[PDB]
Amino acid sequence: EVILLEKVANLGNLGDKVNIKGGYARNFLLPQGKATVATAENVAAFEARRAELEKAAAEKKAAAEARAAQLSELVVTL
Amino acid sequence: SRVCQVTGKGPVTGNNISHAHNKTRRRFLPNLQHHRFWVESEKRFVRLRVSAKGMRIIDKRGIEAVLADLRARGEKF
RNA sequence: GAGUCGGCAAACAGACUUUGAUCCGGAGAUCUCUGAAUGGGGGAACCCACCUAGGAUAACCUAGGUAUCUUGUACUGAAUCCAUAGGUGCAAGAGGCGAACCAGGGGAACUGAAACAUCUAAGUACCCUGAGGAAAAGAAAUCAACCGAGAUUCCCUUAG
RNA sequence: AAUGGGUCAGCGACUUAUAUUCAGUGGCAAGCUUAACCGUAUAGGGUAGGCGUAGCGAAAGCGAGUCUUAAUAGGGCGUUUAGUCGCUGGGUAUAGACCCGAAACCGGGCGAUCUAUCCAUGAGCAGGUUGAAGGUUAGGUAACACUGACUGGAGGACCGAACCCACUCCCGUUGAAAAGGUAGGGGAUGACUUGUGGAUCGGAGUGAAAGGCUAAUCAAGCUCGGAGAUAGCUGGUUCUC
RNA sequence: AUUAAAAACACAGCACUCUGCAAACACGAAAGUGGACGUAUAGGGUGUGACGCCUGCCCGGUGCCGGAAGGUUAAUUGAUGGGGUUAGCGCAAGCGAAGCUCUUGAUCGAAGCCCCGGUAAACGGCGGCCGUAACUAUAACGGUCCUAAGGUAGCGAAAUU
RNA sequence: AGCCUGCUUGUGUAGGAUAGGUGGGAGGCUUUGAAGCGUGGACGCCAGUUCGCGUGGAGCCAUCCUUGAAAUACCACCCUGGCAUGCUUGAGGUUCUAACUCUGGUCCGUAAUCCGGAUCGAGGACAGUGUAUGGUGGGCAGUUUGACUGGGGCGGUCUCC
RNA sequence: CUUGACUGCGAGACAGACACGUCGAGCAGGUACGAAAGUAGGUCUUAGUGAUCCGGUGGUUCUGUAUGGAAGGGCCAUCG
Repeated sequence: EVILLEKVANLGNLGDKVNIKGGYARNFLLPQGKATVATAENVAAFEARRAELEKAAAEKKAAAEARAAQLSELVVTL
Repeated sequence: SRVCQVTGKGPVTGNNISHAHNKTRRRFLPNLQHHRFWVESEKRFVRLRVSAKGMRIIDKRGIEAVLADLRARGEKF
């Protein structure tokens, strides 16, 4: 009953509409910018924004390339 | 008090019929929890003492429309 | 239109009235202090103030303001960037009292049953909250038997 | 020698409403009578209804007739021929129901100016005794011990007034006093006594605990309501033949 | 308070038990407060009541503490069966699919209880049956039985005879 | 617990070997079913079957050939000992954070040990509350607890012959 | 024999506050028996018992909340 928008999770899709538990929509999926309820108020507004998502969602692993190269140097002094 | 901020459900009174049909006067409380509802068009959680089928009305009508007529009645949030 | 200065309270003083008093209606003015009491307190009828305008000779005075909450509006702006909370000012309104009537919320028990517990008493008494001069109800998702009747409330019967 | 009454004068107990039954007395009569309401209003209208004219059966039903049983065969109930609405009495039902009278139960209040604890802040305890711990010193010991002396001033210590109590006697008992007095008695630096302000309250407080105390009231305060509770009990119920 | 000042109550000391802190507990329909601005040498509750010598036996009953994990067991679940209505096929009688509905109630259900152990400064218990010995009434005995077990030190005609 | 595709294992009397089963199917000849023996790999209701036959482009298991209560290849559908696991409903465990909770720190409202809001930390789908339900429950409550009777209590009695 | 320990009743009495209770033929359903007059509606007699209300069961012709049915109710029989 939700529209998923991210894929780096355990079961996060982007174009499948799944039926999940009621508390899993309320407290996690909706308030994190990660879904919206299956309403027909902007369901045709999703279809005019299908090519704005293909920019930032692809750099999401590309900006995690060189940022990860300073995460494993282990240069924190205790 | 123990009234739902969405449905307006307060406590109701009734009886406690035993096996020998003795009436004891009791009270039916509503299933109130506190809960923080996320509002996108304010970027802010609103914490709302609501009965558990008052949350079913949030899930059905949207929090942005239930908060429209909580302030029509003039309540806290 | 001839008397009057209220009564218990009759007298007496000093007076007022045909240039019209007293008296009787309508309208206005005054209206101290308390009391919702409302500037702050408080042991009701007391105490202490502040702000603005004007007047006053080491003292004050005059006329207004100064409660809270609700709604509305303007300005202001925390954590926090945005703007929400909050703050401040303006308007407008509310509070209190009253014998019953009214719509609701909460609700006994003695008693009757020839004991008593289901039941009764009785949704009575009582408490509480609103509203009005009435209130509530009300324009059929109502009844009727294949005939029909058409909102509600009220009285009389069906009927103990 | 059981109850009640000192006496007088006033007051003081079978009512009223609505249903109903019976009697008397009336109107109409196979019919009778209206209720709300209408009314230029005790009239008149209004016959919705109520009762009567037919019963029997649980009932469908049938009707001067059912039931029963496979049985029109056998008994119970009814049946030719007066009722209705007033009015006045006698009863009954429901209401406080002839009057008076409980202990008690419940609901809203009022109250800790008395008392019971507690909280804050104040102050009261004449006078006399006793002589704890610590000190100082001498003497004694390996320093530790340990004995004198001097000092010190402890204590729910002692004796005793105020004060607070209340053990005993007597008086008082219609008292001076709804709990005292007089003579003696207990504590009297403490777990003390007390002023002032405050806190807690009725299946509820508070209680060094007695069911004690919570305004002379306490095995559940006071007050006002339910309420004229209830009373198979008590007492009383008024002119004459 | 107002017929009981005592042997009653309190007490220091003692023991038992609860309580890991948002504590047990208590007052509160609740927030909250007290406990306590404390923290197991503490706090609550129960019983005994300075001190000295001591505090025996009994875990059956009832309570509390722990225990396997079996049997019985609640709402909830709704297997299966039995009905009520009626489309329809059959000439009709009939059954009757599907529904809808009314009952039925297999499985799934925890604590508790049944069960097992411990616990007496837990509430409690510490025999009667006869002849014995004797006498008003007895565990010294042989005892017969019975029970969870039949009173130890002390004391005793007693605040108890 | 259900479900799933290729669905491969059938080792009794006897049969060279095999019966969970029904139909077209009487020859399998598309390297014949490469083969007598047999190397290696699984399993055995024990010497039964499947795959690179050790070599490779070859007649073996013989479709009634014999037996067995239904026969061996061709090719379509299913259940079993069940296989891996996707799709999933039930009871565990420890874990995750985002509900909830905090009578923790820090900020801000604020001149506040209340309260919110922000954030950090902790617990964590537990706790806790609503509702339904079993258990306990003199903590509290409304009550009941008969009559006769040479007074009452104890005993006896109460209906019938 | 193998049922009169009958079915419908029942004139009239006895007892009796009431509720209860007791005694009792002929026609049929129809009967055992006797070959028949006839006897038989339990036992020589008087104790061996329990109201109503709720349920349970089997009938039923009765009712069956618009109608057809059912549910529920009534009646009759019998159980707790």
